[PDB]
Amino acid sequence: TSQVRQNYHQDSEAAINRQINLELYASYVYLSMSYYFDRDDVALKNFAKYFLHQSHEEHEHAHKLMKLQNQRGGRIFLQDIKKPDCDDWESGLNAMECALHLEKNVNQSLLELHKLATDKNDPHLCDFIETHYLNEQVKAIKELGDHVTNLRKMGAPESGLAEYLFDKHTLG
Amino acid sequence: TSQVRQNYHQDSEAAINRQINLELYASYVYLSMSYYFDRDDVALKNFAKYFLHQSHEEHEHAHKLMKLQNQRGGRIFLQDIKKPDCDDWESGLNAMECALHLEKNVNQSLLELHKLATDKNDPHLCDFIETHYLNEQVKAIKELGDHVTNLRKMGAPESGLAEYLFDKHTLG
Amino acid sequence: TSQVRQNYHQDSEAAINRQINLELYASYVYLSMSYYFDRDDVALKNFAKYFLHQSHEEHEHAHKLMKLQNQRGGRIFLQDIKKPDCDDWESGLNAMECALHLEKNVNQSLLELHKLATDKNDPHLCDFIETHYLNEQVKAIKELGDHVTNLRKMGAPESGLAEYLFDKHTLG
Amino acid sequence: TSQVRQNYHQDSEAAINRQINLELYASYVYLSMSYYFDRDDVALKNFAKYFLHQSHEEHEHAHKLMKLQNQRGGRIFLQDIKKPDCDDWESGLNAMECALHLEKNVNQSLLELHKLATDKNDPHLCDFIETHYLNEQVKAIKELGDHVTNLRKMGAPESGLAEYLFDKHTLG
Amino acid sequence: TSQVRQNYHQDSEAAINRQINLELYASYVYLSMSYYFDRDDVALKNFAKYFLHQSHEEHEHAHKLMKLQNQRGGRIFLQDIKKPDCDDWESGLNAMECALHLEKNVNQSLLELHKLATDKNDPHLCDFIETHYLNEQVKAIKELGDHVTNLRKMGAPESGLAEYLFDKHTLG
Amino acid sequence: TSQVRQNYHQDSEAAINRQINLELYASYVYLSMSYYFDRDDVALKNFAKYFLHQSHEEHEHAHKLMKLQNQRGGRIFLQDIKKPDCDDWESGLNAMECALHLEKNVNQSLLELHKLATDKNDPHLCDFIETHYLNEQVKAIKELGDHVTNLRKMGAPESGLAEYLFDKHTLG
Ligand SMILES: [Fe+3]
Ligand SMILES: [Fe+3]
Ligand SMILES: [Fe+3]
Ligand SMILES: [Fe+3]
Ligand SMILES: [Fe+3]
Ligand SMILES: [Fe+3]
Ligand SMILES: [Fe+3]
Ligand SMILES: [Fe+3]
Ligand SMILES: [Fe+3]
Ligand SMILES: [Fe+3]
Ligand SMILES: [Fe+3]
Ligand SMILES: [Fe+3]
Repeated sequence: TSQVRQNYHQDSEAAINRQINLELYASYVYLSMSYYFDRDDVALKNFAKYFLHQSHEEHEHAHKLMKLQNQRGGRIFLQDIKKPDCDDWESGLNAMECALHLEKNVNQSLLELHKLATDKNDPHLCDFIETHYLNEQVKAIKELGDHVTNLRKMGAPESGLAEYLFDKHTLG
Repeated sequence: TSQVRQNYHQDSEAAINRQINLELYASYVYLSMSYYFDRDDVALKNFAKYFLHQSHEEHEHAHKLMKLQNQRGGRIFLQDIKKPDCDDWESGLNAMECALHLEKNVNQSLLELHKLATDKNDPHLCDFIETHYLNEQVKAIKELGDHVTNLRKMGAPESGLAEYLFDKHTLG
Repeated sequence: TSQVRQNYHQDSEAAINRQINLELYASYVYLSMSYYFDRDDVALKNFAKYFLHQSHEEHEHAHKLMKLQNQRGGRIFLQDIKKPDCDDWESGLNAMECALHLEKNVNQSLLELHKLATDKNDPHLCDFIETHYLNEQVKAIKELGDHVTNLRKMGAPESGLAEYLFDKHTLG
Repeated sequence: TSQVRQNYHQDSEAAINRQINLELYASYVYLSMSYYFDRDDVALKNFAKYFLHQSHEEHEHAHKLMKLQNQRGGRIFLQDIKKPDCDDWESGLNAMECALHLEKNVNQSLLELHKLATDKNDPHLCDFIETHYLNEQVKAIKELGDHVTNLRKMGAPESGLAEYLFDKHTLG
Repeated sequence: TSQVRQNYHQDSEAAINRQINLELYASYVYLSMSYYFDRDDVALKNFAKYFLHQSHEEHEHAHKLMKLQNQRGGRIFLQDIKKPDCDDWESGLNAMECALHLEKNVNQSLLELHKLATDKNDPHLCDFIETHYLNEQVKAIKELGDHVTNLRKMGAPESGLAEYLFDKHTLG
Repeated sequence: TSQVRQNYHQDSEAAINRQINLELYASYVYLSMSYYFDRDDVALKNFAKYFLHQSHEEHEHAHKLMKLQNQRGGRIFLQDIKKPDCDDWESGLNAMECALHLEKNVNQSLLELHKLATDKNDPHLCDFIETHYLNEQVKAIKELGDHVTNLRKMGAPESGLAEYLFDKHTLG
């Protein structure tokens, strides 16, 4: 056992590894979206920039989880990062909706992780989750919901002008 | 009687208290509007910012009236601040129209207050109203009328693109 | 249901609305106190400044709660803001004691809110309360207790010199 | 009872006093270590500096706990600060291992304190512990584990060159 | 077909997609190494920093390849990013040797890509590879060879002092 | 024997260890006083600040004595730091009188130490005491005497206004 390990349950360690994989997968999905909007037949540059920034943030989250795993004496076990569900995201609105769904899935995973940590009486893990992930997820979900609402009201995806103007004014 | 009270009629004091309550109520209505536009299913951030600023200004007006009440030797009697008429303001255009109606109501109350002060031969109160409230109300009414006209001409509330672009370009 | 709503119980939403009303009421009470000390027959300017700052802070707390309600997909339902219990607060010491009682009531409401959020397994709400409200309430209660102790030891409210010197040296 | 006391159990107060004594004892142990490495027959100046800084930090932790005790209306009851277990710490590696053991003991005490606060439904105390002590303890334990690992791999304590170079390069 | 596609063979597009996957896999391997050296029982911080920087650079290479794919009218097809071959890299020297092997594999893949582009008479692709990847790979291979040589000469991996001093002086 | 030891008698070493314990005890007493005045039912913040500064200075004195012990080749032997005589110091005036008594006790111990060093013909120890401790003690005793005189003349401890004004004007 690790010399620094204290009040760190094996189930918590396994759940942390699963969360690391999930964050990496989310980063990969965002990368796919970003370079979808970089295509010459899509050409929505600020959508691409937004999703690239999201990918970078997801990577940062994964990094922080790995650092936590090392801090508590757990051992990182990396797994395959599955490819995203789609290659063609079909519109800015569809990409935003998919991102909202992904963020809610990540939030649900984090909530299950917090429940596990509470059941295992690991207050440090609970505080780590609350401080670094829960509010970030809530803010991200709210922002994506706002984006989806605005895109729908402007007339997307049928109205290409709507997505162009949202690209310029909101994401620009 | 207050040692500083001079040429301050009881009717003027009561009307000032009523005006204080009205200004607080207007601030509360603007707060309700602002956080209506902060909703994820509305998501018009500059509308929310505009109405929050209006709420802040109404609060300042109430504060100034209370300071006047103390200056003249009157006694402040606070009353319940009634909740706004609506929880859902249904659109940017509807909110702007409601704000215009509210500002005209406040202006009418201020005009009645000025008439009372003139009838009571209280030139300090008349000058206070004219200097601090009447022109501010006229400017606010003109601005809200301009906003309503522009929103109607752009196609609001049916055209969501109209409200989005007004949010960005005029209120932004 | 709101597209952003996740792990947000209806009971939590209702309790948040009640807390919003309570914070607004506390701001209104502090406003009443502040302008009581602005009276010509009281004339304790730093007491007025202190209570005005407290009113502003309570308003900020209410605003933050409304923002949280929107973030989680809940719906804000505003209610009447009841007028404060007293128009005449009768002394600096009495006002400080009333403020201490009010802050302890708000703290108890926040503790009940935290208990509800814990029972509903809403870690984001629990963390929000702990991060933004609990320590602020503890600090405010401690500060008001210190003020009350100092005023009592100096001889307030019978000794007007005590309240004058406390106004100058502590609140100044 | 204290006028500011609210939702503060007597058991929590007693546990806080015990934790204050433990933090003071840890500071005293670190002081002993630091001045052990200041000896002419040991002469590892950066080891002494490191342990002096640790003693200072432990003192800060004790101070923060006493401030918390006063904030919540509890009463501080100081006890004797027992002398450290050893006068001669025998090596840099042995001192680091003893510091790791001490930090893990302090962490276990803090975890028991958090469990008690959770059982007593004192969310402010739980948040205080999580925000100010748990992550600091985890980081300290990880750092001491890293130091112990590096010292062991370099050949300490038999290799004096190892401790000299660790003194210069890591602690310097 | 893409409106911007010109002199871009399908085989080149497929090879570019394979290279993108390879660069992502290399970044993932470097990430695994970096957090291996962050472990409390390894504790070689500059090794971790070095491999984290390498992971970041590999990610940048992948990004540049995806940008090229979009520029030429090709379509990005992402695949699973396989997990690294090892979880425990067993030493700084072993990690450096594995990194050298990985970089030589990437270089061989790039050379095959250049051969394919030359066979397909795609001078833009050839120039892209030469300008952005070939010299970077040569420099990386030379640097890793230097690191391996120095670690072997210092006595690694048996001599822990060797790896500590290399961590401090070369990677620091 | 230590390689640096020269003209350092064992009795001097023992007396230095006793003085180290006494300085630590004085720091602990001052800490107790400081946090007594931080209580919500005492609330004399500048008294608390003054006694905290005194505790810090006593700690510095202890540190300097330990450094001297190491410089001369003596060996530091730490003992238990006894808890202060009182938990409740009952007033600012009583705390000041107790501090005066404590400082005079420390001064008497230092004078006995100087007498011992003179009897042992250790001029370095005598000069150390004279340069670093004797004048500091005289100044501290004079300052505490001035504080006690002023508090008594102002009407403390019966007059709470006296202690409040002394807190503000002298200790502020
Ligand atoms: Fe990325
Ligand atoms: Fe994430
Ligand atoms: Fe407002
Ligand atoms: Fe107004
Ligand atoms: Fe206010
Ligand atoms: Fe509040
Ligand atoms: Fe210290
Ligand atoms: Fe500590
Ligand atoms: Fe990376
Ligand atoms: Fe590469
Ligand atoms: Fe101290
Ligand atoms: Fe001293």
